[PDB]
Amino acid sequence: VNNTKKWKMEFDTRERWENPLMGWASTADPLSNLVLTFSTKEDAIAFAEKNGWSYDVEERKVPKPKSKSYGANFSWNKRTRVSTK
Amino acid sequence: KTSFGSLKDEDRIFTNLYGRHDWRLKGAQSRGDWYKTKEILLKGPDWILGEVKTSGLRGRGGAGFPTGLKWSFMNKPSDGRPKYLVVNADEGEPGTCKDREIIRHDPHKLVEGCLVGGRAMGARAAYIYIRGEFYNEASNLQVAIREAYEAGLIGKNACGSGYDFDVFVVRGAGAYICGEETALIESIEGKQGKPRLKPPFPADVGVFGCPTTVANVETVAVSPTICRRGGAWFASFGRERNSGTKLFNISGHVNNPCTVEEEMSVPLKELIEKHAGGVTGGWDNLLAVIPGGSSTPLIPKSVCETVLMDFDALIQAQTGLGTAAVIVMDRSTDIVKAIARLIEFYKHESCGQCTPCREGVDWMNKVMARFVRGDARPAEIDSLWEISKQIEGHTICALGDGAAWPVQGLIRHFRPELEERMQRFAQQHQ
Amino acid sequence: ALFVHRDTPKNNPETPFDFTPENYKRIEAIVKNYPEGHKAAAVLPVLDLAQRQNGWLPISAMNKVAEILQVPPMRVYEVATFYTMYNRKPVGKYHIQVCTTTPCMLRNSDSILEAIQKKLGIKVGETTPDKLFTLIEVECLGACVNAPMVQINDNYYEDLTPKDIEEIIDELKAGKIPKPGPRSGRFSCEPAGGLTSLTEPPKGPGFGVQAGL
Ligand SMILES: NC(=O)C1=CN([C@@H]2O[C@H](COP(=O)(O)OP(=O)(O)OC[C@H]3O[C@@H](n4cnc5c(N)ncnc54)[C@H](O)[C@@H]3O)[C@@H](O)[C@H]2O)C=CC1
Ligand SMILES: Cc1cc2nc3c(=O)[nH]c(=O)nc-3n(C[C@H](O)[C@H](O)[C@H](O)COP(=O)(O)O)c2cc1C
Ligand code: SF4
Ligand code: FES
Repeated sequence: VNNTKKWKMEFDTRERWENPLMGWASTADPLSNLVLTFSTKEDAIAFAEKNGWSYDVEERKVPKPKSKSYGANFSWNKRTRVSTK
Repeated sequence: KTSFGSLKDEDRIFTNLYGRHDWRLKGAQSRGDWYKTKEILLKGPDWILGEVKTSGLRGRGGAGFPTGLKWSFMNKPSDGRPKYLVVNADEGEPGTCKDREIIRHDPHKLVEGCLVGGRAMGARAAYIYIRGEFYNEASNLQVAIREAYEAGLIGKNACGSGYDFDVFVVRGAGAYICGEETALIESIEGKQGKPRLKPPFPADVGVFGCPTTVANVETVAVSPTICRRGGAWFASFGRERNSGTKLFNISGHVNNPCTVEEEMSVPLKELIEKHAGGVTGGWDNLLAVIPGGSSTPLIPKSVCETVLMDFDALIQAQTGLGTAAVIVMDRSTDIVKAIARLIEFYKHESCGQCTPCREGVDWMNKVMARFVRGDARPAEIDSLWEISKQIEGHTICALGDGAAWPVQGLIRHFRPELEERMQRFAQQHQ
Repeated sequence: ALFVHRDTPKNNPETPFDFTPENYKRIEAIVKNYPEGHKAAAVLPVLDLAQRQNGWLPISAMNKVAEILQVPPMRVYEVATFYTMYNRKPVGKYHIQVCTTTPCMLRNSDSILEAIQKKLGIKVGETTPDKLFTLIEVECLGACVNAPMVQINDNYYEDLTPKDIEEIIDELKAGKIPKPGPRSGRFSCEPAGGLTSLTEPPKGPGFGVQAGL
């Protein structure tokens, strides 16, 4: 999960086409590789507002805390018994 | 008392160990079994648990956990789940053949132990998980169980005490790891005999998810004798925290390999010389003794001179008591080949569940197979030591410990023989 | 030695297998040993019961045990491949199992392994061509003081010499059934030079029973 620790700013992907000579990916978008790293959401919002970029923010999705129990694999009467281990 | 051994026949628990008397109910009642069982069952679970705690009985499976403290984990009010005693009758340990003799020749003593222990822990029934290779022993035990039901000793109103208690026998299907208690519990439930991770201990979640005590045949079968004869009687034998009698299985390079009952802290030299006829070629011909079956580290002849065969003295001898199965190896033994056959056993008997045993016991067997021929170099010895230390304590059950310990004992006491093996391989193959 | 299955014409899910009705009564007796809701706990005996009716387990006995116990067939395949008694191949009528772990190897079980090999004309793992004998090599059978020993289908044959196991193989080939015990002088597990213990008569009911009981 160490790649899910920071905020990133990217841009909408523009057109990539086929080079007629080699079949390489030709682009005309200068911002196609511009990925920026921010410690918080507000730093990213402030950097985009300072630069006049229209932005949209997706909130951070954390995994919710699960309830784990190794003994639940061997319940007397619940469906959560493992058929094999 | 300072010297131990020379046990009398009146102080034996396992009379009819040898099949010379009747094993059935007419013979077992004539030897003291099923006597005043009702008066034991009516004095309550706490009295029986106090007799087992007072007697200082430790787990005869081989870990030596205190049996009364273990069985008192079940002494708690129920919550709707049934409770179970499960008698570990697998006995897959190389060297060990005592529980076979208990089941085969004193079966009613085991059934009465099931009843007394299940009353002590509030258990509903007893599941005796016998080894499937012990087929005649299992039919033998089933005949004794039928005789106990036909006499009203177990079942509905067991011994006229108002306690309901069944005794079931489940046969195994050829896995040494199904003697480990949680893997045995999985094996009863219709699964691969793969051990569980503890916690939950079986007193919380055991067989079918119920409260369960898994206990050896010997530590169950001596419990009616402990309840009748008293806790102080059984605690008057052996050293302190080493109380009682013990079955010994002296096999290997002795003149008369045998099973014999003996007082707890008996000397190993006295045991081998007295009951087994001594080492073949004399006591000067002794090279090593595996004290308690294959999982215990071997001890050489310098250690075996003064060592006592209880738990703490063999712990001080950097081995274990284990099953008290004495495997005697004389000077004519390729000891590297014997320990490598033992590691071959431990990789055929390993359930493949967790990584360190599944990979490292095979890797130890490959290194030991090269050590037998000497096709190695001495830097691989300490390397193998570290491999054993990567398996010990990092596994789910103690078969990783039981496979790492013989390698450690062999390296620790016979590193020069390993090195001269490898250097003679080097000088005759290059 | 394979732990996958391939459908052969003698081992497929259309191989004929079904229990006899007395085996169904035994299956009901097995299933009633376990609590309700835990019928899967009867996988190990019933499948072994299918090994006793048939001699070996094709993949129609595993599927039949999976059907009559309402368990998935993979959970029976796991039990059949985990445990070393379940013959997933047809073995001979007498399945000789020679223990060669360390307490039996010290008392020269290799001589008996070689003696069975040269008497039956086969080696370890093979079957005699008349389908009567399968010779494999097993781990500790728990008869260590009666080393060297073998097992033939239920029976332990103990304290063996090469002449003893040749005699056992001869009277197996003659249609008889030998006596399952030690082939030396002793009876079960006593010291062979006389009893060093239990020489007194057992004391009987009431001996040493403490007060208050
Ligand atoms: N008797 C035989 O045929 C064989 C015996 N053994 C012996 O088995 C031993 C290893 O077996 P294990 O049971 O895995 O090891 P051991 O450390 O766990 O435990 C022994 C018993 O005490 C109980 N226990 C231990 N600590 C406990 C705690 N804190 N709370 C509740 N219960 C507790 C366990 O449930 C178990 O029943 C070794 O000493 C080995 O020599 C090994 C192979 C064969
Ligand atoms: C790999 C392995 C195999 C074991 N096999 C047996 C066995 O065959 N019989 C037995 O009584 N205990 C066996 N044990 C010990 C059990 O885990 C358990 O401690 C014992 O059966 C009951 O505990 P007790 O000694 O306190 O009565 C084995 C342990 C391990 C780790
Ligand atoms: S260490 Fe070996 S015996 Fe134990 S759970 Fe793992 S594979 Fe099984
Ligand atoms: S070693 Fe062969 S029976 Fe135990």
